Amino acid sequence: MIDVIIAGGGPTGLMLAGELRLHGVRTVVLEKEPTPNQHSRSRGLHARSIEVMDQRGLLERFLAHGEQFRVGGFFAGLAAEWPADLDTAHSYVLAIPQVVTERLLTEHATELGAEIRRGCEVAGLDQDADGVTAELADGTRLRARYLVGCDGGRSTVRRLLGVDFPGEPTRVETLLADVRIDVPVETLTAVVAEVRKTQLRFGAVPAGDGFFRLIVPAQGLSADRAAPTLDELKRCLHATAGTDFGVHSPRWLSRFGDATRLAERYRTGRVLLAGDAAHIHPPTGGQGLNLGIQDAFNLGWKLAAAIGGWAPPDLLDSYHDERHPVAAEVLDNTRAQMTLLSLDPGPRAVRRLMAELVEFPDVNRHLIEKITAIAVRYDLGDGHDLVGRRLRDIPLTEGRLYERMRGGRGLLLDRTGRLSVSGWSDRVDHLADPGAALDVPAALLRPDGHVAWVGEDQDDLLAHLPRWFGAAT
Amino acid sequence: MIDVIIAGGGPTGLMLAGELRLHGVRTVVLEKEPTPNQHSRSRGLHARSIEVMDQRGLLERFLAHGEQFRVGGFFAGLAAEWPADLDTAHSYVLAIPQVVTERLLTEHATELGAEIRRGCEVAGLDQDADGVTAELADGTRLRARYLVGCDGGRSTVRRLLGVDFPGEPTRVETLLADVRIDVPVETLTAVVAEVRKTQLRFGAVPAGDGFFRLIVPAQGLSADRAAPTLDELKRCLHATAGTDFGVHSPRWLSRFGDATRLAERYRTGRVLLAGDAAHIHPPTGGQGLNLGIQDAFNLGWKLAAAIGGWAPPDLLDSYHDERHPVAAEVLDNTRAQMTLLSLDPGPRAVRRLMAELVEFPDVNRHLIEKITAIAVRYDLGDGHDLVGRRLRDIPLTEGRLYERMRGGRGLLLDRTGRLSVSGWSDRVDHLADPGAALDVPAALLRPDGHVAWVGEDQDDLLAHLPRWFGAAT
Ligand SMILES: Cc1cc2nc3c(=O)[nH]c(=O)nc-3n(C[C@H](O)[C@H](O)[C@H](O)COP(=O)(O)OP(=O)(O)OC[C@H]3O[C@@H](n4cnc5c(N)ncnc54)[C@H](O)[C@@H]3O)c2cc1C
Ligand SMILES: Cc1cc2nc3c(=O)[nH]c(=O)nc-3n(C[C@H](O)[C@H](O)[C@H](O)COP(=O)(O)OP(=O)(O)OC[C@H]3O[C@@H](n4cnc5c(N)ncnc54)[C@H](O)[C@@H]3O)c2cc1C
Repeated sequence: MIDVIIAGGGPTGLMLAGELRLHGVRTVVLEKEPTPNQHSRSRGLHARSIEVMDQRGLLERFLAHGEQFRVGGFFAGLAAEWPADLDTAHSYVLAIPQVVTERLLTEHATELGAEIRRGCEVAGLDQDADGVTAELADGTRLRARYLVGCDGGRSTVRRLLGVDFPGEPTRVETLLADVRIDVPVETLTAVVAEVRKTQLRFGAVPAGDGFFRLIVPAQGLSADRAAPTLDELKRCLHATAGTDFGVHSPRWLSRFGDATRLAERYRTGRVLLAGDAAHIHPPTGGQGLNLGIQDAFNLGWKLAAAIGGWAPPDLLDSYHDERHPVAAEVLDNTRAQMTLLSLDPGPRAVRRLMAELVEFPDVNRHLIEKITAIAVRYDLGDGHDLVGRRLRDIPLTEGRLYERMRGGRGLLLDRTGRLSVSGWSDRVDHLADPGAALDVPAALLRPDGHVAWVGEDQDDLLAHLPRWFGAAT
Repeated sequence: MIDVIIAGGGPTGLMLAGELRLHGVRTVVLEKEPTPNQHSRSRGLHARSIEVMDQRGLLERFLAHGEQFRVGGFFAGLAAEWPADLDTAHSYVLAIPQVVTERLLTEHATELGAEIRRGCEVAGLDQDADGVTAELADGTRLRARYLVGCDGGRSTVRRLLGVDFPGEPTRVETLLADVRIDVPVETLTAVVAEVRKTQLRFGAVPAGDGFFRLIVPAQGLSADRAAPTLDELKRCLHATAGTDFGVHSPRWLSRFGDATRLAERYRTGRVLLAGDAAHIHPPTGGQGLNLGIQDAFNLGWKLAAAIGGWAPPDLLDSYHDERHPVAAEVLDNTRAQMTLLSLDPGPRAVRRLMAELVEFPDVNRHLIEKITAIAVRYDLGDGHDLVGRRLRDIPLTEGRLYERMRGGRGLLLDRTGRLSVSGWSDRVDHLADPGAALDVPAALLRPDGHVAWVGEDQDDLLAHLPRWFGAAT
């Protein structure tokens, strides 16, 4: 029997598939497209995702396929420098196109034994006390214990579950086009800089083969929501830039709206949602793929614990509880960034103010910690300030913390010489290293790297172990 | 002959009148209303104005008539605490009603010998190479050397000069009403707090005689711009608060718009503009009266120098040059604050972000330094960071710096034991005090307290003296 079916083999589904396979969960990914999508949305990973890749031994291959940037501009285009003191060992943006990210994640899930089935479109579902059935559009059916809808912003699974998707509708649309041009790049660049004085929803990024990615505001809102024609792209370039640059030969035409919507329940019985299936928002700040990877990283070890039979009874519900608030904050911060890009005089004045404020290092750091997700803190109810936050990478006596996390178990980082995870050692590794560079006596880490407990008293540690790791054996 | 006619005896005109009388300028204020206005707009003075009053020996009487506050909320209502480290010796808001401010300024101008003429409405003007004629609406005429329009936001003088008043039109109107209510104050307070969760353009402030000042958004924009009726106030209270509180017996009804307009030229020959006559904007942050007092404080000693015959040829033009940019920044910051009060979801998201940022002390300080005008810096072209800024009050060996400024002359604060203002001592006092708590060798202060020069070399000091103080005698 299949343990988990994943509907959708985008970055979220593929990441989830890898996390599940770490625990020997039998995982089948049903991806509707017969061949990988060739057009990239995402342009890169942010620090929390880069950390996550390094905790799973994937960072070397991501670095080998991308370029590291430390530049300003990630929060609503607000120019700065990169913050000097961001609290991560991975303080950069990894520019890497989404197609490449999906290739790396695909090759990793496949090598861990996930079964990826392309050309398989989930059309229907049926669940009961014991499992879930997925019905494919070709009439075939698959049974598993759980089903996770990782099937993007127009998720079939979300619709079939009848999960509400409340939020703000699209009010502002933007065109995206991969096109050739008929002006020299220096001419394109000169005009773009003049426009971007005021309209920051505009630009042109070379693909390095003579094509350019043009971003240009739409005129109004479209009834269809269909992709724009070349004719509409030209009208929009004329309106914003005063020229269409002789654009021709499009190889991709797209439109995106600024709606911010969040699934009301991430879990419905044995079916969950993750990634764009659970939340949509503007690309301002480059956050969605990152958010989805982190959804998968939250969910995977929990679902694995439930399949393994040791998950405490509330564990799976803690996926919604922790991740739904996080997405709500991304959605809000993208509403704020879109307002900072508005040409209306009030917003332009607020933008000038924000430009003054981001010269303060605390502000610049705050906005980038927000964007890059390194300061996410779940409410795991304790006082100690580290509890609920992920722990950054730190040097050990030999090596580093993230090197020890590649199995995806919990980890007790113990500097006291005195604690013990006996009873849970099959689920929690004991990293007994007084030399570790972390100024607490000990920290219990969940498999997602978030701190569940900080302290130095064995009895207290025994009290917190079952919450995340179930019963002693 | 009259030296200066001031059109308008509001706070700006009255302050200007006092500054001029310090120098024996013959000053006549033509105020159109026969009796003082009884309704207050302004609720208080900000730190730069409080400093200015203390440099002119008026602070004791302002403090005796007002209440000192150190509370958050002055930038778009963003709750904080008052910033701990604001760079002023006068770190507070002086709550004092505008009527009282005008009384104090009137009694001060009158005691210095300004001639205030109430019931005198400027209707027309005529200037030539030698002077200006003001024509009053009763057909009488007065001649002076200069005329300053201090005649408010619908300035007659600005209109007669044909000075453009460009900017953003009113898009958002607010009602103001001094009314009695028919609910207990605790009920009023409870509803206002519920509304102010989201609508911060709403409130109710007791006058202490059973009347309340109610602030409530208008519905739309009015064609007349006329004062609202009680009926319109009720409609607006119902819409915003769900109740009109039984408001009755209005003693004042007003409406104000959010237009931001700035006179294109502060000076037209022998006629200048100051105060609301030169700029209008929202009351967000409580800045207009303050800005006007500071306009007068910039202009007065300069006009006095021109009347006295020693002003360098560019001096009077430096009023426009210095003060026009300052007003432009107030106008912009009020556009930003109004946006932060908008109920639209984008602005609400930007407001939540700003609420996070103002917890950083640098941000809170930055916004309050902006509001209170203490960080205004004129471009007087040097490098030294103090040049162009006002100098805060500082302790002397005995006493304090602001105690020595009450004559309204320049002031060389010299710690070196070696400098000299000989040649200019009738215009610049030499405060030779190595014990003064200021970490520069010496600072030359203009009569408005702004630093013209910092250094320690007599020859260099001689080079900068004529720019502000004319030729040696
Ligand atoms: C213009 C733009 C730029 C962006 N830039 C960035 C960025 O720089 N950084 C960032 O982090 N994010 C970025 N994003 C957001 C990012 O692209 C998405 O958040 C990311 O694709 C979400 O991945 P996902 O796996 O959840 O969903 P998707 O990538 O949509 O994948 C869903 C998968 O489901 C398959 N599927 C759909 N229906 C079914 C079905 N019924 N059965 C089976 N399979 C199905 C689809 O074929 C697809 O492969 C950007 C978005 C836009 C529009
Ligand atoms: C609701 C509200 C609240 C505010 N709160 C604050 C605050 O807390 N702090 C702050 O600093 N500012 C505040 N302001 C702004 C403040 O009231 C004004 O900036 C201030 O009144 C400007 O003074 P002024 O002397 O330039 O003009 P005004 O006070 O308008 O005075 C102009 C004078 O000119 C006279 N006049 C007009 N035409 C003629 C003519 N032809 N001949 C002769 N005389 C004439 C008028 O009678 C009047 O006395 C607020 C404004 C509003 C609407």
